Amino acid sequence: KETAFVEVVLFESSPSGDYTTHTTGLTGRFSRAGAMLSAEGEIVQMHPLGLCNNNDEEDLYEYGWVGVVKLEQPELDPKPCLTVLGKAKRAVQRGATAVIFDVSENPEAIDQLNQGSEDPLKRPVVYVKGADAIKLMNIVNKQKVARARIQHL
Amino acid sequence: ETAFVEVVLFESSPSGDYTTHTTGLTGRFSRAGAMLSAEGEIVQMHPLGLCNNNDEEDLYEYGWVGVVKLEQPELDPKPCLTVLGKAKRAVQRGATAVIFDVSENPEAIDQLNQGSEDPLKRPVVYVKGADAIKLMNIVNKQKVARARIQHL
Amino acid sequence: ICKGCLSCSKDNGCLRCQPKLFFYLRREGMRQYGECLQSCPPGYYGVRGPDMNRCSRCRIENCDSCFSRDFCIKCKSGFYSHKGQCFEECPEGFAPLDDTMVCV
Amino acid sequence: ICKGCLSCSKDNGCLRCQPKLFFYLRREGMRQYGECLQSCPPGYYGVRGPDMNRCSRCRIENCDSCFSRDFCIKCKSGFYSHKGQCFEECPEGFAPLDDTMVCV
Repeated sequence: KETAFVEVVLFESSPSGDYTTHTTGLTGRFSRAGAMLSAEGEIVQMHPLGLCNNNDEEDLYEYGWVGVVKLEQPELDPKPCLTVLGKAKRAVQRGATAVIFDVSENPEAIDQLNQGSEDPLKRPVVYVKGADAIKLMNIVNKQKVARARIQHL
Repeated sequence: ETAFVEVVLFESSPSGDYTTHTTGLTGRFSRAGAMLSAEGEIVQMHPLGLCNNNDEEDLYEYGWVGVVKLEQPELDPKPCLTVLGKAKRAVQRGATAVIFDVSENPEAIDQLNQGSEDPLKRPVVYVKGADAIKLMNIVNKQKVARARIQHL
Repeated sequence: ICKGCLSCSKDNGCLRCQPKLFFYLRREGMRQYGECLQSCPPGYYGVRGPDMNRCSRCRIENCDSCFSRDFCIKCKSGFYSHKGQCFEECPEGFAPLDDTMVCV
Repeated sequence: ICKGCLSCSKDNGCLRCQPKLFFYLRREGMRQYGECLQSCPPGYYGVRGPDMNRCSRCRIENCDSCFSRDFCIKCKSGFYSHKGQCFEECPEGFAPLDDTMVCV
């Protein structure tokens, strides 16, 4: 597990057309379920039950996005439609340039993710926890939009 | 300092699965901007469309990857801006990275490396040659593409 | 807070619904949070499931809103609504209502 | 596909104009390339400049074609003309001559 430098980027436009941007850094780790590649894209929150095969024609999202998934304590859903891998893989199938798992509730996932070395996806898969997780989620719940930039150094 | 550029075509299906075409190419990371990897939707720019000469210009969506074809410097004798000037203005204007094609103006590479004193936050890349042709082709023909640039 | 909710989280909204109600994944921009709803909104229709009750995508031709898999309510503009289905012109043995997008 | 054009490139279109004409950037998908025009289209206006002639965005609230940065030629429908600006109501310092779509 190499360390994932995740820079969440808030931005303003102004009447003159220009942008100012500032940067929260968080830290996570890349899993073996996905590449050691940096990624960057618009952040989109994916609910956990909202990455499954079962939905036939799910909602459409612009390609090039960043999944952020808040996993819970595993007994809150004991019969999940997929594994963490299956969701990471779905996301990527549906254009995620990368996925950020907030595993705060379920440290178990880290293990599940690196066991999926057999299929390691095109795109990177980051796990984050702790205060670093808090920041991300609050950015999500408060901010209108934002931009994630995941770095592998 | 090598820039490993991926240019990526994408189309959806009805299920919202994405089939992709991916072209790689090589440039160099100019010190006028940062050495960092970056991702974004491609947007070409007219180099004459990159001047701080309009107080109010139209808003692009933050996060784009700019591509600017440089033309022989005789075609604009007294530019609105420097090369450096033009790049910084793309970044100021939302570019998450700037890709320059210095084919017709390779001296710019030197003018660009002038900026290594006060380096921009974002990647400022140069390509040329076949690599530039490959890039421009995609730009000119396709509706959209997404650039992934890696610093390794 | 999160309403109609059995298990719930600050970030994902509703995780399990009270049994009668239907689970709806709503987008408010960047967030997508669970909701527990009585009626699905326009463009959707409720479904009772052993796993859980769920609000599904109204997949049917030229129909803005529907009650079921294949029963329409309001058709999209210029379509005439008869018998739960949407039609281009009103069908043989049927006639469009005055001032209405409805046949007879 | 490269007209009004002194200098012309396959990648950027027009780089300089024949000197009667106004310079413009066409955004066609990812592309931006130059056109040399006699008319700046609706939404824009011409500013004879020392370097070249160019079209600037008319950003006067409620004006179609600008005469200058700060003067309007054509107001949008039902918009009253004064100081070469547009109004839904003619302000103080001008009695609205209705038929003509102006103020006095």
